[PDB]
Amino acid sequence: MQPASAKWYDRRDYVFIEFCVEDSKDVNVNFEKSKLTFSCLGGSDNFKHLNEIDLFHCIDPNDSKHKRTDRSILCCLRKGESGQSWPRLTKERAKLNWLSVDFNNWKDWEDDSDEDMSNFDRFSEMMNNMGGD
Amino acid sequence: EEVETFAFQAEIAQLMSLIINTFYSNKEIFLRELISNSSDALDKIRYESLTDPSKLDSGKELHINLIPNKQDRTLTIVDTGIGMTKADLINNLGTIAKSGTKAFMEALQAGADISMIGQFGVGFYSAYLVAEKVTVITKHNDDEQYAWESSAGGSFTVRTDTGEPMGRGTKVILHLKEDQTEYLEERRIKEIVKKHSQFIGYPITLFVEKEKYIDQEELNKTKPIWTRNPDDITNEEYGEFYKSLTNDWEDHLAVKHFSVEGQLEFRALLFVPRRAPFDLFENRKKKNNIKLYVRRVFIMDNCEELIPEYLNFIRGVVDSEDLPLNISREMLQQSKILKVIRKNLVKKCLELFTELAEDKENYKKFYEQFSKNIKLGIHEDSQNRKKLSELLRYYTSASGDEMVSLKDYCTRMKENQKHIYYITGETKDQVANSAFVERLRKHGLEVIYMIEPIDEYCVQQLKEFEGKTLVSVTKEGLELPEDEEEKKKQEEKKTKFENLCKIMKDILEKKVEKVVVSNRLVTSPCCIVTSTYGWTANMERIMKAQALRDNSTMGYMAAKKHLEINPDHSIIETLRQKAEADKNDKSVKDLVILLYETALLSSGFSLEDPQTHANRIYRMIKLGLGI
Amino acid sequence: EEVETFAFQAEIAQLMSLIINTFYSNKEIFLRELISNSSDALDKIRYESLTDPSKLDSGKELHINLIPNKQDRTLTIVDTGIGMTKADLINNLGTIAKSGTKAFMEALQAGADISMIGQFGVGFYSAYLVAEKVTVITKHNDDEQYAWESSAGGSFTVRTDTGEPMGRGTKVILHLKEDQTEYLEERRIKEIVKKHSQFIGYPITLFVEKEKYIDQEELNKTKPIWTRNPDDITNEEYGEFYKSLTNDWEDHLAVKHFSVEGQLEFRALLFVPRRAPFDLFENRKKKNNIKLYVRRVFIMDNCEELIPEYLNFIRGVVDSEDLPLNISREMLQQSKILKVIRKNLVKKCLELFTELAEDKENYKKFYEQFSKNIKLGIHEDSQNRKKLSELLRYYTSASGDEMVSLKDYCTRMKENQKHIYYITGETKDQVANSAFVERLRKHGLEVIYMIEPIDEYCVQQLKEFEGKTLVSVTKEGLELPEDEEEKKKQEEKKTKFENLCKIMKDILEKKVEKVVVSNRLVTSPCCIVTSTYGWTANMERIMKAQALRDNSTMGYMAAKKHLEINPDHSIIETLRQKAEADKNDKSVKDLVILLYETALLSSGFSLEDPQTHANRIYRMIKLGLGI
Amino acid sequence: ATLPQLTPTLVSLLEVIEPEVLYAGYDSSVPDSTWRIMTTLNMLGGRQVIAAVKWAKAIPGFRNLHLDDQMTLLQYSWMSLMAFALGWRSYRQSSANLLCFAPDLIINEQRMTLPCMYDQCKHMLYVSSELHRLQVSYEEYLCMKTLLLLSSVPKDGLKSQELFDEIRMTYIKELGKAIVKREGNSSQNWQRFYQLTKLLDSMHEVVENLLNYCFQTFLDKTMSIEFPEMLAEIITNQIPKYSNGNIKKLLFHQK
Ligand SMILES: Nc1ncnc2c1ncn2[C@@H]1O[C@H](COP(=O)(O)OP(=O)(O)OP(=O)(O)O)[C@@H](O)[C@H]1O
Ligand SMILES: Nc1ncnc2c1ncn2[C@@H]1O[C@H](COP(=O)(O)OP(=O)(O)OP(=O)(O)O)[C@@H](O)[C@H]1O
Ligand SMILES: C[C@@H]1C[C@H]2[C@@H]3CCC4=CC(=O)C=C[C@]4(C)[C@@]3(F)[C@@H](O)C[C@]2(C)[C@@]1(O)C(=O)CO
Ligand SMILES: [Mg+2]
Ligand SMILES: [Mg+2]
Repeated sequence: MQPASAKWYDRRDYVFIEFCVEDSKDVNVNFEKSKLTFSCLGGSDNFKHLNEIDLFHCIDPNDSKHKRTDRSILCCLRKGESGQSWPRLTKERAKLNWLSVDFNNWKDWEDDSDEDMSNFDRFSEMMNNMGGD
Repeated sequence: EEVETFAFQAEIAQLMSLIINTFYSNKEIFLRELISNSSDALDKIRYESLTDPSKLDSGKELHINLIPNKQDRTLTIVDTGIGMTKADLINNLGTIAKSGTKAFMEALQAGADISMIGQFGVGFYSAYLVAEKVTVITKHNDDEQYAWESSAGGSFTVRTDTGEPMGRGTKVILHLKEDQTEYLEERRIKEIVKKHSQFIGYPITLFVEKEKYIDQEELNKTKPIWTRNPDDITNEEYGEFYKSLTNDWEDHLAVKHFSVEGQLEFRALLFVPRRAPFDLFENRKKKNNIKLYVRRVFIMDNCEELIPEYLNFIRGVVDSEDLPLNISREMLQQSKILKVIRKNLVKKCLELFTELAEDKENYKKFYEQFSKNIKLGIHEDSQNRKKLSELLRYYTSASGDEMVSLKDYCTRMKENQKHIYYITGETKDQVANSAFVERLRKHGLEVIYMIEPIDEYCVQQLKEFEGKTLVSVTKEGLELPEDEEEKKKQEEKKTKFENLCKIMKDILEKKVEKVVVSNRLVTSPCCIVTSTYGWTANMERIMKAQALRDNSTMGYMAAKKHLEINPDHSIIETLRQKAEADKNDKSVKDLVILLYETALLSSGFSLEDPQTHANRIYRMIKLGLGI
Repeated sequence: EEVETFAFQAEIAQLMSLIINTFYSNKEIFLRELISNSSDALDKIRYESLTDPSKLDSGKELHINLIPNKQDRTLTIVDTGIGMTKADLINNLGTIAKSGTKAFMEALQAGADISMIGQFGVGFYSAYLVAEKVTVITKHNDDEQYAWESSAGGSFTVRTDTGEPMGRGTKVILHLKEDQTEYLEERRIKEIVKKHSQFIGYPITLFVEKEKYIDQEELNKTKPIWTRNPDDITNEEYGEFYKSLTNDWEDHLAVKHFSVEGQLEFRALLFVPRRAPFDLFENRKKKNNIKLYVRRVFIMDNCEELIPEYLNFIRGVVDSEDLPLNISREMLQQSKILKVIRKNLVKKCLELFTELAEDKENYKKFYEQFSKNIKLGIHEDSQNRKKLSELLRYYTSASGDEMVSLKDYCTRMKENQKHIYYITGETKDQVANSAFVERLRKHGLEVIYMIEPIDEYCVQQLKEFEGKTLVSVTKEGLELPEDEEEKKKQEEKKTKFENLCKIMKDILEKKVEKVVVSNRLVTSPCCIVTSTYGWTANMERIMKAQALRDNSTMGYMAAKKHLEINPDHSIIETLRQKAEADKNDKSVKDLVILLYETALLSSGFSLEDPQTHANRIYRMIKLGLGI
Repeated sequence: ATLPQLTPTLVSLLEVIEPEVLYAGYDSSVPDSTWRIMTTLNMLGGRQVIAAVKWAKAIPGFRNLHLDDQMTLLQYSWMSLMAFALGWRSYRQSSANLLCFAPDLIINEQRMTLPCMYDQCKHMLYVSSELHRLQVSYEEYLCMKTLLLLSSVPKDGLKSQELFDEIRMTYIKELGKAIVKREGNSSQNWQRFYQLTKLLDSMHEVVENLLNYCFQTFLDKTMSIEFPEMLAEIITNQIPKYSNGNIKKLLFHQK
C-alpha cells in the first residue's frame, strides 16, 4: 500500500485534512482521540492507500466527520481544546513527504492584531462580538 | 433517466501554445528552468548512491556545464545526473503535466534529506521561449543512450543515439532562434545565472572560446550559508558571504541568523552594513534589500510587503522550503504569507538592535548611520514604538559630547522631577544658549537637545517614557519644581505687570495671542513660546518648506504665539514705568515693537518683512553716529 | 536508422489541479470569468441574428442575471445567449484549453464588428475555486435542453434535462463550499462586478430577497463612451460619464479623447478634475488614476508604468482591443508595451494643457490647483521641459496681482536686456520689498517673483527661455544695462572704498569671502549675495528642512557669502571715514558686525547664535533708555 | 535632487486646527436670573458656533464636499458639537458637579437652579460623566468630535454623498488608531472602541432633548431670552426639518 497525498490547515476549533484521491472507493475513516487513520482504495488502478497519522494534539472523535466527493475526501477534526495552536499536524517532527500545508485555505487565524478596525465587515463582526461583553 | 459519463480531455495543440505564450513573461528564465532540472537530476543520483555506491561507477563527479556556441547557434547544458531510460524519456518529456520529480519525492522514505524543485510538470517546455528546436541526449545506468527531439509541433521523436557515450547523464541542446542570440554571450549568461540560480549545490561551469582555447569559469562559487546551523558559523564566514552577496569591500556590522517553525516555515539572514548607502529614501524605486528564495532558487526581490520602509537598509535573505508559488514561479499566490514573514523579520531586527546596543562602541557607529531610520520607525510603526524608543540617543545639557539614552536621563532626574524636558531647534548651539532654558539651567535640570528636523515628527508620537511625560520648554505652561516663597513672589510680579501685559497686547494686536509674565527667563527680557497644542516654531518652519504641500492649508495652520515678559529685567521695569505714565507714548510703542521682533527672531520664528526690522536698526545706527 | 514518432499527452488530473490551484491568485475572478463567458454568448447570438432574425424567436432580451441563494448555498448565473448543443457541452467544457469563442472568431468573415473575450479555454474551471459541484443547463436553438454536471473528479456527466425550459440560454449553478458563503452577499457581489465588469455591454441584474420580495437591481448602468467617435459626444455626456466614474459632484474641467492606430492600438479618455484631491501627493499607495482595460474588461490599475508621477491627477481610461495578456488575465505580457502607451499619454496630456492655456480663464483655475504638478514635471521630465515651461505663470514686479507667462515677460523686455531677472524667497512682500531689487526697479526692469519652495527646484533646470538666460538677483554679480558714464562712476567708487572693504574683511574674518562695492542697491546699506555656485540662500533654507536628508552634504553645497556695500549710503560714508582714520577703533568693529548680522536678516539666512544679535540690540536699547 | 515626503498624522492636524476657548465676557457682579444666564450663554453660543464653522472648514477633506452639504452638516449637528465641547471642559476640570461653559462661567449645583438646569443639565452632566468614566484622552476626544460632525445627514442624502462616506471612514480609522496606541490586549482595544462608539450614539438622545428645550425658549417670547442673529437663523431653519423627520441619524450600533 502507499499513503495518499494530503493537505492540511486549521482554524480555532477545527483541523482540516484533505486526502487527494480522485474517484475513491471504499473510503474508511477512523477518528480516535489521538489518531487518525485513513484507508482508501482508489483511482483508475484501484491502488490501495493507507495513511496513519499520529496526531500532534488530541481531538474529539465524536465531533469529527468526513465528506467524500469525486475529487477528494475531506476530513474535519474537532480540536480537543479550542484555541490550541497546531504548528504541525503530527506528534513527530519528521517531515512526511506526502503531507503539506494547504496554502490556499491557510489562514493566520491566531492573529487578533489591530488592523484597520474598519474594514466595515470585519468591524461589524467585532461590534457584534463586543456587543456580547 | 440515462446519464452519460465522460472523461475530461485536453487539446494538446492549444495547451502547448499556452505554456509557451501565456505562462512566462521573461524569456531568460528558461535558463533557470533547465538548471533546476539539472540539479534535481543530480540529487536523484546522489541519493541513490547513498545505499548503492555502484550507481556512480559510471561517473563520480556531479556538476553542471554550460556551453554556448556562436558558430552554430546553440546552447548546450550538460548533467551528470541520473538521466532517463527510454520509457522515462517518453513519459516525462512527452507528457505535458507529468512530473517525475514529484513522483520520486512521494516515493521517498521519510525523513530522507532531499528537497527538489519541480512539482508542476511544466517547465521543460519553456525552452521553446528561445529555442526553435530542442534536442535531448540521455544515458541512464539501466539503459542505452537515446536521443529525443522536438520542435514542439505536437510530436517528438526518439532514436537510439550513435554519438559519443556520456557514461551517465543528459545533454540538452537548444537550437536558438536567430533573433534570440544574446543568450550566447558570456556576459548575458553570467547575469542570468547570478541573478536566478547562484545558490545551487552543484558547481556550474561556463565554457567560452577565447584567444585559441576554451576558458572554464565556475559561476556559483559562494555557498548558501544560511542552511548551516548558526552556531557553527564564524564572523569571518559571515563576512565573506556578506561581501559576495552585496559586492561590498567593507565588512558587515551586525547579523542575525534565525528560523521560524510552524505551518509556515523559513530561515533567514539579516545584515546591517557599516555605512548607510547614500540613496536611502531618494532612490524611491528601490525598496528593501531582502531577497526571497524557495529551495534556493530566487523568486523575488523588490517587494514592498516584506519590510517596512524604515528598515530599508537591512540586507538579507529569506529561504523557505515550501511556499505557494505561481505557475511562473516568480511570485506567490497568497499575499497573506508576506504579512507573516514581515512580522517576524521586524521582530528579529529589533532584537538585533537591542543586542547591538549593549556594545557601546558598535552602537555608536550604528546610530550615526541609521538614527534617522529609528526615528522614522517611531513615527510610522505604532506597534513597536515602545521598543524603538529605547534605541534613541540624544545630546543633553549635561552630556557634553556624548549621546545618551532616555534611561540615562531618567537616572539623573531629581526627586521632584515629574517631567523630562526637551527643546527642539536648528543647531546644537542655538538651543544650548537659548533663552528658554535659563531657569532650567539655573536649577540644575537636564534638558534634551533635539536638533534634527525629523525630531519634530518623532517626539510627537512619543508623549511619555516610562511614565514620565515629555515637556517642551518652548511651550506655554512650563512648570518647574518650585518653592512656596517663589510662587508667592511670582504672583506679586504678575500683578504689578498686569498693566504692561494689557498695553503690549493692545500695541501688538494680532501679532500675539497674549502677553504674560514669564517664569522661565533669567537674563533675557522676553521670549515667544507657543501654545500647548499644536505646532511649535520648528514644526512651523519645517512645514513651510516641504514643497509638495497644499498651500491652501497654510492659511489656517500656524503657530499660536504667546509673548512672555521677564519681570526682573531692567528694560521691562523702565518700560512699565513709562507705559503707565503715558499709554500713548510713541517711545513705548516703538520699543514694544522692537522687543517683539527681536524676541521673535531669537525664539526661532521667521520674521515677516525683515526689511522693516532692518530699517529700525539702521535708524538706531544713524542716531549713534549723529547722522 | 529507425526513428519512432510520438504525440504529446496529458495528465489531465494534474492539469486540472494546476488550473485550480496554481493559475489564479485571487478568487473573485470566478465571477469575472463567468460573466465574460455570458457576454460572449450574447454577442454570438446577437451577431447571428443580424442575418437571420428568426434566431431570436426563442427570446429577444439579451441580458445577464445573478441569483444568489442562501438556503441552497448556491449561486446561479443566467444567460440568454446562444447556448450549447449536446456536442458542445461535451467538446467545450470537457476539453481543457478548447475554445469555442476562439473558433467562432476564426470562422468569421472580417471585418465583422464582433470582439469577444476569450482565447485560452481554461477560465471556466475557475469555478472550482469556490465550488463543489458545478451544474450547467443549456438550451440551444438547434437542440434539447441538457444538463452538464461535474465536481472536477476526472469525469463529468451529461443528461437530458427534465426541468423548467429556458427557451434559449445558459444557466450556471455553482454549489458553494461551506466557507465561501461570502460570495452570496449582496454587497460582495456588487463590489466584484463593479471592479471588473462594469463595462460589459449587456445589462446585469442582481436578484436579492428583501423584507418578502426579490429586489431586482441593474448594476452596469453606465455605458463606456470611449468607443464612440469623439465628435459625436457632447460635453454633457462626457460630464455624466466622468461623474459616474469618479463620484465627483461636479463636471470635469477638461477632457481629451483620442485614439492610437498602428501595431499597437488603443483608445483613451483623460480627464482633468476641477479640484485637486486632497492627499494628491500624500497618499503613497494610490498613484496614477488611469485604468487599463482590455476589450472592455478591467486588467490593471495603480501601475507606475502608465504615466509619470507628476500627472497623477489625471483620471482616465485606456482600452485596447488586442494586448497580449497573461494566463491569469491580471497582467500584461511584454511589459515594454507600457512605455509606448506612456509616451503617447504624456504628449496628449500636454497637448490638452496647452489648449486650455491658449484661451481660457479656466487656465487660471487649472493652474491654481495644479501648478505644483507642472513645476514638478519640469524638475523631472527633461524631454518635455520646453513645453512645460510655457505653462508656467508667475507674479512679477510689474504684474500687480496677475500671473503672467514667460512670453509676456519677454514681450515687455527692454532692448538692452539680455537676461530675465528673478528672485526667490518666502513671501510676495518679503521679496517685493527686498534690497536686492532696488536698483532694478529704479531702471524700470521687471523681476519675476518666485515664492513657492518648489520653485527653487524648478529653477535648477530652467536655464533659459527662448535663448534668454535666467539670472538671480541674489547672485554674486549682475549685469545691468548701464550707461558709460555710470560705469566710470562705479569704478571711482570702487577705488575710494577699497580701504574700507579690506578693513571690513579683516573684521569679518571667515564670515564673508570678500567685501565689495555694490551695483544693485539704492537706499539700503549693505546686503549679502552668494557665489555663482552652489546653493542660494533660499535653497539652503529649504534643504535643511527636508528631514529625510543626508546631513553630510550641508558643509558642501552651502556656498559662500559676499557682502556688498552701498557706496552712497550715509552709514557707509561715515564708516569709511572712521575706518580709515583708525583701523582698530572699537566702534568700527562693533558697527561692522552689526551691519553684517543685519544684512543676513534682510538676505534670506538664519543667524547662527541669534542670541548674540539680540544682545547687541538690547545694549542699544539700554543706551537709548539711559540704563 | 529628489523630493521624498514625510507627512503628519490627521490627529496632529486636528490638534492645530482646534479653536481656543472663548471667554463669556460675563460681568460677575450681575446677580443670577434664569434669563440673564441663558442670554449670556446664547451670545456665547453664537460666538462658539461661528468658530465652529471656521473650524469645520479647516478639517481635511471637508472642503471638497459640495458647499451646500457643508452647510447642512453644520446645521444638523451644531448642537452635538457644542455638547462635546462642554463635556470636555467640565471633565478636564472635574468637579463632576460643575459645568464649565467658559472660564468665569463655571456653574455649580447651587447656581444650576434654572428649571432647565435643574432638568436638562442632567444630560449635559451625563456627557461629562461618561468622558470621566472612560478616561478619554485628548486625541480620542478630537477624533470623536470630528465624527459627531458627520453623524447627521438629510434622509434624502447629500449632493456629494460618496465623498461624504469616504471621509467618514477616514476619521473612523483615526479613532481606532487613537485607541490602539493606549496599548493593551486587542480585545481591550475592541472593547474600548465599542464603548466610545456607544457614547457617540448616545448623544443623539442628548441632543434631542436639548433641542426640544431650545426650540421652546426660542419661540416662547414670554421669557426674556435673547439670541444672536446667527443662531436665530439656524434655529429657524432647522425647526421645520427637525420636526418633519427629515433628518437621518447615523448610528454605529443598531438596536
Ligand atoms: N536533465 C534531466 N535529467 C533527468 N530527468 C529530467 C531532466 N530534465 C527533465 N527531466 C524529467 O522531466 C520531468 C519534467 O520536467 P519539467 O522541468 O518539465 O517539470 P518539473 O521540474 O517537474 O516542473 P517545474 O515547472 O515545477 O519545474 C521531470 O519531472 C524529470 O523527471
Ligand atoms: N455561458 C455560456 N454560454 C455558451 N457557451 C459557453 C458559456 N460558457 C462557456 N462556454 C463555452 O465554453 C468554452 C470555454 O470557455 P472558458 O471560459 O473556459 O474559456 P474562454 O473564455 O474560451 O478562455 P479565457 O480563459 O480566455 O476566458 C467557450 O469557448 C464557449 O464555447
Ligand atoms: C438647554 C439649552 C442648551 C444650551 C447650550 C448647550 C451647549 C452650549 C455650550 C457652551 O459652551 C455655550 C453655549 C451653548 C451653545 C448653550 F449653553 C447655550 O446656547 C444655551 C442653550 C441653547 C440652552 O441652555 C437654552 O435653550 C437657552 O435658551
Ligand atoms: Mg523542471
Ligand atoms: Mg471564458
